[PDB]
Amino acid sequence: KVQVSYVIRDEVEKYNRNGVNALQLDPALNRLFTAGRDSIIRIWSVNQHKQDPYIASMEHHTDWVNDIVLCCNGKTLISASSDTTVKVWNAHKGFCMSTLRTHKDYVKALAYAKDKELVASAGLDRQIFLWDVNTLTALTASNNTVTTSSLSGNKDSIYSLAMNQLGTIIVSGSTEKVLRVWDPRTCAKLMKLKGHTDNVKALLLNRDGTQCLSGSSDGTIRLWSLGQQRCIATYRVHDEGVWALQVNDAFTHVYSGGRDRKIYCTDLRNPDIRVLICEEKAPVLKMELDRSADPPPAIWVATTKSTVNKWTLKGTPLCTQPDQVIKGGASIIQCHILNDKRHILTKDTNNNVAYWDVLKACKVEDLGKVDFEDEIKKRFKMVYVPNWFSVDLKTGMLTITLDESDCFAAWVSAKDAGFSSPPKLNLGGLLLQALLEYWPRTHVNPMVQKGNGYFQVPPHTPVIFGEAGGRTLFRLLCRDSGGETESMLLNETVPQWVIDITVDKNMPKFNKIPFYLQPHAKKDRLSASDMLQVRKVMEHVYEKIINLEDIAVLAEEKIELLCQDQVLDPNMDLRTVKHFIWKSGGDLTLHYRQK
Amino acid sequence: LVNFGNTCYCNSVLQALYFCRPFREKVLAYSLLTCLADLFHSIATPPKKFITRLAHEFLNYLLNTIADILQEERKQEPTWVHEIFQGTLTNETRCLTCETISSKDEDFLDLSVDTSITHCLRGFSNTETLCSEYKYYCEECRSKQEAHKRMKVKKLPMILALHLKVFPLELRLFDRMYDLVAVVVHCGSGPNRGHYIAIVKSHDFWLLFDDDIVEKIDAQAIEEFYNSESGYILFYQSR
Ligand SMILES: [Zn+2]
Repeated sequence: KVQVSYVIRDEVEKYNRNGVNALQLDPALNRLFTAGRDSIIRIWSVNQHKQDPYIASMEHHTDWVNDIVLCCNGKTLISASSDTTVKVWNAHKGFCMSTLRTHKDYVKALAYAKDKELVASAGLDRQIFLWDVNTLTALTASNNTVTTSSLSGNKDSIYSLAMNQLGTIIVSGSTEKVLRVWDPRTCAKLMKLKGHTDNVKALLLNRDGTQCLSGSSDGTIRLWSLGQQRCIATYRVHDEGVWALQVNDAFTHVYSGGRDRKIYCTDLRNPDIRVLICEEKAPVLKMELDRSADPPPAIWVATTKSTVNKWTLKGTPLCTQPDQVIKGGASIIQCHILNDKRHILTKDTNNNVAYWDVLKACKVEDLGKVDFEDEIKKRFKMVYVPNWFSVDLKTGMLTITLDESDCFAAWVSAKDAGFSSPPKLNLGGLLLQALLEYWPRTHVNPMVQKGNGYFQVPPHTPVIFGEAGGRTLFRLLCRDSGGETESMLLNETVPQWVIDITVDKNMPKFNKIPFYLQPHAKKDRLSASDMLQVRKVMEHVYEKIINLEDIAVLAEEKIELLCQDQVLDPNMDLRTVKHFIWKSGGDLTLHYRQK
Repeated sequence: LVNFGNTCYCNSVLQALYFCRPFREKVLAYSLLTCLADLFHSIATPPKKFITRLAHEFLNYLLNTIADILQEERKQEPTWVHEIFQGTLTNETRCLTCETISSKDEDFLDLSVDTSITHCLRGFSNTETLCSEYKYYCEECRSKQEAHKRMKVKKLPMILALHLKVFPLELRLFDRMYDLVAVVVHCGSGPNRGHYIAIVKSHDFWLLFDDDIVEKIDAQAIEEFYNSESGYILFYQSR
């Protein structure tokens, strides 16, 4: 079942708008890749030279980017996302080449065997796929054939995954707590390493796949001998879960980080000698060693914050301030939909408050650090408009989702919607038309209209067609629909319930409210538009019941309307009356009175 | 036309409840409640016809209806149903992404669990993984994530009405000892197989209600001879 969504944002989001899940460092180009919870992958220059380390954004994913792996000497990036896909990128030019769709839930982890250019992917669906990288990059629009290889045995959701450099061993970590080991060449099961009492989010193998390091939410790091199939050491240097591991080339020192924010370098042969490298400002999600020199000179660190810190390594914390800092942006952490179902108030991590227009897909004004709830109450308007969208803050930006069940639920008058009133508009229907305004197939004359005639969304707006619960089907920017590739993919992906409105120019159904009308202090059965104003009922009564210049005026002068014993405002619509005043059950009941 | 459920089940619940002395005393000293009152008066002044004097699971329906009755005629004027049966449980939910634990307390008149009875109630129970199409919305992650849900009892009731959907005569919750006083069970075999039965504590021996006949049975004929529609019910009174 297909939903339409779109993201309200600027054309360029230079900075991460949420935390960072994974990191990759290209030593030949001095480039750092960050995989964002904001769904964007970004390339940075790590020269302490440049004042602006930003290089490019890599934009295709629909949800958290959980993992990335640089392959083929920095030529190729492979990404894993909560949108259930694995994507193949040209890492030099920064564009998406292929999308693998074999996963059925969040893809959580990637693994890489450099000597075979072999990668593997794993996620919450308990599947592990193995991919030859040169086979994936060779994919074209004609050579469209792909074949798979997978591992079985995982009884639970996979959170981590590692291969050795030789591609002879692969291990997964999961909420099953057990580590599962296979031969990636044959997919044969090798062993089960038992010992952890919680999830395992961090795994490393030495180069010839004879030892393994696991970091676990039980707070321990464990060293494993694969020849003995057992744990040969347990290190307890953290207070909470270990989420991230790095190791030196000699597989003799382990760098660890996790929820307690502390980062340690521990000697594996002699645990008691360990060094507190730093305490980060937020739980550590991933770390990437600078490997310019043996004793690595620095470590890059990803946290739940949008900023990314490089910490220097020259040996009570070793470091107190990061050595380099890649700046991040604010996340939208709180959201309020106003009663007009048209505007939104936000608060972000900097405690800045903004006011937005969902319909025009844009910001209206920045309000700075005013009180958020006092600001809500200040903009309160007594009006009811049926719910017609949903908002989510998972990327740290505003993402709006439309569903067939209620997308067309909200008819409002053009005047109350703030448009020229020289006339009833359906909000969801106007938006769909703005989102698909550049799609030529929508350029239709109902006996030529392009767009909806009241507003546009910004041309750079991402428009997403996905399945409820997970799978993105197709994503483009609003302005790109006229493309030949885009029009083809739209025809294949746009559900008939959107076509109905955007192509056929068909009106959605109206909504009516049944109500009773009876004297205050003879019960009639009526029905009217949910947007009908109280005045019209007053006129009704004046004309056809208590009926002993303008009629609206005389009606207003003679007839008083009540609901739940409150005198009603002639400008209020039935919808609003029922929502704010009708406090009873069964049909709305209005009482009429001679003034 | 409304269905209260299986006849024998409902009768067995009613019988078990009569041998919850504090519930018995307070109804005797007292709708659905007035009928329950008259029925218990009769018994104190035929078992198969108990429910007739009066399908959602009957016990929970019954206690809550009395709770609502007593809460309402309290409003016009700690209802006694609450002081006898009300306990408090806590539902822990742990996001597996941020590993933050959030807690929510809930009142209960009866308690369902899906290890041992003693190990359950003393530790955690009803462990459940939220995943796939039913992930947890985490307020820390602001998105759907996998979660581990589990239940711990916060406040033990005077009488613990336990739904199991191997039972000990005494329960040690150390700080509180509980004695088994009633059982509602659907026997697989034994001379009472076929339908729901009530087994109750009376003074210092055990009675068994089967259809219309009350019969004494020896202690530990109980766990020597006792597959179900609504599981089985254990009533524990604290000492
Ligand atoms: Zn969370």
